Amino acid sequence: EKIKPYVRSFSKALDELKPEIEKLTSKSLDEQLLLLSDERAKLELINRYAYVLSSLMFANMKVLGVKDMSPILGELKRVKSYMDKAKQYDNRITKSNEKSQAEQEKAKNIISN
Amino acid sequence: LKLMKKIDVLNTKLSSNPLTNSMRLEELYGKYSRKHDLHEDMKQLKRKISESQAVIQLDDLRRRKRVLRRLGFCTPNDIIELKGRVACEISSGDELLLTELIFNGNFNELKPEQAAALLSCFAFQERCKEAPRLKPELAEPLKAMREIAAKIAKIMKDSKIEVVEKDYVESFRHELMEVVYEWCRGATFTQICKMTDVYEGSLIRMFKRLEELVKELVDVANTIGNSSLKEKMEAVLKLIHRDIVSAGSLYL
Amino acid sequence: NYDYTPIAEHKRVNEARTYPFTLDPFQDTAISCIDRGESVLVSAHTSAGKTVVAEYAIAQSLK
Amino acid sequence: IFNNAIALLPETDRELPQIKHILPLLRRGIGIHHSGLLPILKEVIEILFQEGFLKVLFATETFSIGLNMPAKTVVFTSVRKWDGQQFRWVSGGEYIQMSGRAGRRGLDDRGIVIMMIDEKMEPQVAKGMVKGQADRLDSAFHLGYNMILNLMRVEGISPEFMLEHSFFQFQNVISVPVMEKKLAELKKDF
Amino acid sequence: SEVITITKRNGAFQNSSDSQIVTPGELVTDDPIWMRGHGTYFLDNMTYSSVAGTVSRVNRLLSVIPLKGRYAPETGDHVVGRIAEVGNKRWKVDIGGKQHAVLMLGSVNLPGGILRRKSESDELQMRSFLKEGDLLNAEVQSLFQDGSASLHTRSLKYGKLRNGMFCQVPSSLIVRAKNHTHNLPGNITVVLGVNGYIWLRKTSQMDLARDTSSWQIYSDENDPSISNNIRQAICRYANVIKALAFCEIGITQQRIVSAYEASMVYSNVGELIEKNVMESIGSDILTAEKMRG
Amino acid sequence: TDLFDVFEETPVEL
Amino acid sequence: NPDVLLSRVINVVRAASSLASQDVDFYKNLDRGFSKDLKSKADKLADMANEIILSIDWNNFGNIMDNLLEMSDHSLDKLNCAINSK
Amino acid sequence: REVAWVIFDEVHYMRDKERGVVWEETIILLPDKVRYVFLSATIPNAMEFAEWICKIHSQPCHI
Repeated sequence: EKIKPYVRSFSKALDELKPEIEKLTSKSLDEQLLLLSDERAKLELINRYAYVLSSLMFANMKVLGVKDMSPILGELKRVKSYMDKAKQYDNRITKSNEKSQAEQEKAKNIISN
Repeated sequence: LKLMKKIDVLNTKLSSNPLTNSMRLEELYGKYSRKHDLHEDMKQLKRKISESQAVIQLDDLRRRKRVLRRLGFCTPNDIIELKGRVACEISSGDELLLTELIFNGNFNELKPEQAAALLSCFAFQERCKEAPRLKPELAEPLKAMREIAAKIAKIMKDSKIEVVEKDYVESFRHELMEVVYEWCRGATFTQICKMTDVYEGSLIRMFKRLEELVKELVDVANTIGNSSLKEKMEAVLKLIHRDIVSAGSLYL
Repeated sequence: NYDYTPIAEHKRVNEARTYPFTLDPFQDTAISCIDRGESVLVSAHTSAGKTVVAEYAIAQSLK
Repeated sequence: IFNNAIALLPETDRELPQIKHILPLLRRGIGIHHSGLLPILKEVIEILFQEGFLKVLFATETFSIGLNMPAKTVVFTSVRKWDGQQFRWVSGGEYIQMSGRAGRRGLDDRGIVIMMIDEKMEPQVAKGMVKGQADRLDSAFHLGYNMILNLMRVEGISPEFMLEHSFFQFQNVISVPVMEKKLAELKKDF
Repeated sequence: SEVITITKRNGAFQNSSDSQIVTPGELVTDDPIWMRGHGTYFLDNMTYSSVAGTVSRVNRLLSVIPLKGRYAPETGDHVVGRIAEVGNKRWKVDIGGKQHAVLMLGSVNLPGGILRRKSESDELQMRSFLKEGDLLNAEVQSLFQDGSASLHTRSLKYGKLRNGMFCQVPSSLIVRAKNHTHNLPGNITVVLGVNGYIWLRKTSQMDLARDTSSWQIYSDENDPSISNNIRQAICRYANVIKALAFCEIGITQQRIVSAYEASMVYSNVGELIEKNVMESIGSDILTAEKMRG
Repeated sequence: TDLFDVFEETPVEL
Repeated sequence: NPDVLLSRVINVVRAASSLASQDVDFYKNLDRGFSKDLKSKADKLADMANEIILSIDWNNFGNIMDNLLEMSDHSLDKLNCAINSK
Repeated sequence: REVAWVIFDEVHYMRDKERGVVWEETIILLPDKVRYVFLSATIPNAMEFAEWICKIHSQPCHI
């Protein structure tokens, strides 16, 4: 009775995500990188594969019902920390290009001035 | 109130079950339990034995597999790069550092008297009295190599390799550099004896160590083509291998 | 499964190095292991004469 | 004969200060042993020790290992000794290695063992020092990166292969078949 | 159903990832901080390339890797030598590289092993164990002052070849891995040299020993029992090598297996020589490279 | 709404 | 695509967060078949986690997360030389 | 390639926490045809060494 909605509901979410997994691991961790050239295009693919797996191993560990969840939780803020870094790096790439194009527009106006 | 409902099945279902205690099921429980304990404790032991299997050193090694890949000395397919090919003829010092120094190329504007003091930063281990802060054209390259190994040991700290980065630096000893700087200038053995407490054979015990270094340094530019280096390398070797360094023994 | 015969029985056919004085029983036991051709640890003190066992295998290598 | 030892040096090197100082002690039938001397100094002493001109040797742990230079009398001035961590009561086979250096085989009648002490030591410790024990020999295997290089550089074997036959896990070897036997028992009683 | 490819083209002599691509005579830079290695010459600042190749900047080391040249010998490599000559107690033997390797007299596995020790009569029998043109497995030891290197056979696994056939390729397409002896279904074995030399033979027990008498290490004998089903299976692996070589393909052991099963369209083994069909099977694998990994 | 906060919420519990 | 499939991951993350929130042992008492269905829904998890085991192919798990994050690090250091030197 | 006998003296330096790695590994890197000698100071646990060696180079070893 009480378990009867949630267990079929969550399994349907597994059923929902189950084709998404197979399209995610369609081509290999080498292949899906080796088809790509930009390391920025290589970047989050490493993360996102780990990003799901982190939640995946946090999910299945609940099914054993083990009272500990720390040594995957200890891995959790790690994966955040590396996701924290290159975004702030990629923020700085903007300011490299954001202001250099204003340098482009300014010096043309100087001869115009 | 809803918490007690877990027992409110056991209030029902335990009494409901056929032979709850009929057919000596209480005793047959311990009959099952004496089987069930044996069910527990073998594999409990057998986990221990399976835990007692493997090479326990792999966890060190698997960390070191990180290191060279982080250093680019090999591929992730472990295929050794020319970087890692360098120290194949290096055993006489920190091979982890000596590749990077030459790959940081800082000896291009070091003279044979200058870089030799940097090689005194390797060929000797035991601490002693403080040398003074020397002439900075030694010390700034000494400051330069110190900058290199930290980032190295940084990633070693990132490697889960339990090495104190600070203590990793004072693994390098920098004090005889002056005496090394002057034996390069043709100084007397008599005169340089005054500049330390460290006993005279122990000097030679790093001097004849230092030749083994510089000779293995000659190997490197052959493997790279730094023709300036090979000019500079044996230029050092001329300026150390001499008078008292020519010691031989009596039994032979 | 190795084919074993006792080394205490091993009649050494030849002194591949001969020696002037009376050798010791373990040294006697030592050189047979060299002569029969199997490796051996002997662990003694330095004054005992472990030297002498090393003297023997040179010539058996050299001959 | 001593000057013939100094004959293989330059004449500028024939006046070096430390050797000027030690030579009258060396003239006095007296020698000192430690590393800090010159190697040319290290060899000439032991000769004259082996030729008995120098009745006295002031020595450290190299000459304990440095054999073929026998003694008659061994003096233990410091009972304890620093082991990298502690000025400790010296263990057994240390002292046993540090024993036998006295007593020439065909010549000396006995071996003379004399230890100067400066504490009323516990009885089993002087036992555990002198009535000593042969010390246990176990692998101090660790890793080093130049080893890690060349096993990749040489193709035919692996660094893992080194660990499969490293004595450092022989600890993990020995007691387990007993526990297998216990498991072969426990798999039956079950 | 043919004999020869005769296709005609008359009236012409001929039918007619970013990095620095530099030429000889060309300046790279004049930052003095860079170090100057291979492919590089200079005058005190002026960094000058000497070949058609690529700028390699390693962290302060600048050097020029060419694209064209002979095989570069390096130590510890697993290659195949063809016996050029015999010297005093020396041998000369082609690598395919710039020069011959050398091979000491006692550098080889003796029949009976080390119990056979040294002898001066062995130089009276140099031609006994070895003679010209023969093929073997060799282990690159170390070099000379120039860049010429030497060999040896420190295993049972290294030694004189038999039981099959040689082929050769450019040295470029052979990829590096931690392993080089490979065993393929069909009971046969490739011995990929690094230098561009390729020997096939039937899988031995010693080959089988890798994955679970000694007096025959200079023989010209084979196993007498060689089926044609062995022999014809050799040729199918033989042409697909040249297929990838004509198609400029890095050799994967699996790609060969992928080449072999894709070749199962054609039972007529003589049809494995076609410029198009090799390219077609070459086109197959590259498309098949866009699925797995 | 940082994307690790879904690890942090308490669920809908009966 | 990140924003699609991770939103579906987030969808199942919350559903994974929705899973053991209820008391689950009570119907494991009331039948094995609840638990066995929960075992069978874990057999999805025994398959769906294995998909990235397959991408590679607990103490097993402690290994590869290093080797995952191994390859994260050599990006930014190359990105350091790709950008800060630039 | 012409060596069949090795005289290992000072075998107990395998417990050197500094250098004992070298003695251990070099013996692991031996071809198994070769005969060996082992000389060192008296240890109580000598057989463990022989018990280690006799497998890993697959020939008998006396003590």
